[PDB]
Amino acid sequence: NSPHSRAMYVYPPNVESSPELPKHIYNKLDKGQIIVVIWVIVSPNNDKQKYTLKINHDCVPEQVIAEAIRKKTRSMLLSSEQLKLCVLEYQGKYILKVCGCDEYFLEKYPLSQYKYIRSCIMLGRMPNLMLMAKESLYSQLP
Ligand SMILES: *[C@H](CS(C)(=O)=O)[C@@H](C)NC(=O)C1(F)CCN(S(=O)(=O)c2ccc(Br)cc2-c2ccccc2Cl)CC1
Repeated sequence: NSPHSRAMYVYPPNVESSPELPKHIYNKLDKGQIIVVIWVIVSPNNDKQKYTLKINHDCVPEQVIAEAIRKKTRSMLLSSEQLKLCVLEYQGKYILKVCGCDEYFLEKYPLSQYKYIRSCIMLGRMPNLMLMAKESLYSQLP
């Protein structure tokens, strides 16, 4: 069984039944966009890095990663194309986990469809996601 299938079995997304947001919830956002907080502990140093993005609620976990790249990288003054290219090279190496929990964003559903994210919006809290390598997760697998 592929590491993908094992992940998918073990860490199934906890989601709402449909991707449609009720207005009462959509209207808590700024123009449909959610403010989220991406944590990373990377490389050899394992320093606590932290980016705060503002993204459409309906983005897919990987598009969230993409904005994570854009944010970290903005001081490189890269061109659109130099950037998008790199984003295409990198996006797929990593996934999102809820900080401290064992809840993963392993599914191309919209972010606000995930129950964690929807709960945050309701409670008016910022989601705290954690960015990590696919290899990292495949290694942790029972
Ligand atoms: C393209 C690379 S380049 C030098 O122009 O060819 C630019 C747009 N991207 C990056 O520099 C980047 F995508 C490389 C990968 N990460 S990372 O900081 O090296 C990183 C390594 C390991 C983990 Br686990 C997580 C991350 C990471 C940290 C912070 C934000 C996003 C990520 Cl994926 C980011 C930058």
